[PDB]
Amino acid sequence: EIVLTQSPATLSLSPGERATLSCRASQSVSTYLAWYQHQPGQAPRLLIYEASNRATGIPARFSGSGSGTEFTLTISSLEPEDVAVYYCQQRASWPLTFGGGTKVEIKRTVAAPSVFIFPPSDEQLKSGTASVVCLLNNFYPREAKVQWKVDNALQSGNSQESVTEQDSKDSTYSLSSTLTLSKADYEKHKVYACEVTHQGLSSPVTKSFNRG
Amino acid sequence: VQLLESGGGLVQPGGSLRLSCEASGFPLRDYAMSWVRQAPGRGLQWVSTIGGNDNAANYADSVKGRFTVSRDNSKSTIYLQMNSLRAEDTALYFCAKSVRLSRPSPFDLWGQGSLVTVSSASTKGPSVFPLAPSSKSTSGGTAALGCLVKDYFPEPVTVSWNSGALTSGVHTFPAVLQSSGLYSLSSVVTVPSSSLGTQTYICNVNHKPSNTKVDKRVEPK
Repeated sequence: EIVLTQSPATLSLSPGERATLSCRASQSVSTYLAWYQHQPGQAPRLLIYEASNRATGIPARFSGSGSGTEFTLTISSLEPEDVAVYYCQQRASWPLTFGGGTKVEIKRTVAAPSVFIFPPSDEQLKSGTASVVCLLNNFYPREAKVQWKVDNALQSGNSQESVTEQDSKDSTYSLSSTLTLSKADYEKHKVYACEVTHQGLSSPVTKSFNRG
Repeated sequence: VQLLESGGGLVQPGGSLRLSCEASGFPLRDYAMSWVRQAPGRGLQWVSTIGGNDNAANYADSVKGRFTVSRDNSKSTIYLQMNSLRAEDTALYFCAKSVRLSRPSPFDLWGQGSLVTVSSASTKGPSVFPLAPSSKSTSGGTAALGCLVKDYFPEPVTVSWNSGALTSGVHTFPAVLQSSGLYSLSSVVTVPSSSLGTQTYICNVNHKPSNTKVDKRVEPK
């Protein structure tokens, strides 16, 4: 097969900046090279074909260049909606192949999380399990430390996090941390607290409730 | 123009499954049609292409002899009939239309994707629990609420709020795989605290592998 290698694997730049994405082929593909955008959970979208031709309806900030074994996709001035993985693809030979993608992240200004804590519902407790949820809403950058304390004891090994994809209009993230305990363990303790450390906060923030 | 895919879901290893892709708004007979898949956490992989006649088919080496691509121009539909499936075949499968008949790409229109999960584990529908907003003298001007969608297999689950009338401020989190082998996710939304006594909030949860449809009202207290 003709192997397509993309670089960099990840690129983080602010709105308004110029982005240059590279695709290298293991042997010549002439100009038989296209570029696709894939935004989270939407269908892929053709951007460029025949190495340099902009597809219908694509904004003018997208352009492509190159031939042979070296190609570039340029976004002349990034917009928040450009958050996506970008792929090159050759049609010079079967099998058709794609590069491994370049993930473009939009580097916005620091935004602190809005933190909320949710007790388990009475309905769930009937089942014998208790889920406690801490939400960090609409923040940037992605890195955040979330610590659970039960009656002021730090918890380890009994929580799982999930993080949304970057928002296509405001470029923030949201994050959930779910602490899972036995009903019997939950009913033994009183104070449940989620402590959040983030670059947008001058000091860590804690949200708490008392069972009852 | 649209490509509408159908056929995804859970299938046993060693089993067979057929995907279909129906064209609307353009004549299928005028274009080469392809299947491209994305395994979890990985990139895009071309699977097969069919040109204008059913005998003009090309395949990835790893599916030759196992998968057959075909077309029915009279029904404006393309098919991928798969056999002898393995875990490596678990993926989001896209159909993709070429700009022309005589060449397989560029791919100028793509379907939304159908998830094929190759596994021996049984289907299980989720339980839905409220994430209730705080409604006290002492809470803030913005309230957060949600639904916890726990213990289901396979993916996916979809969530809407108020039958789709509420979209702004909604975040539906990627699912996490639990130690139990079942998935769980939450969907949250922020709203004005002044609205909590006035406005009903209902999360609409659908898990098609289990024919589960749940509307859960989320209220303070």
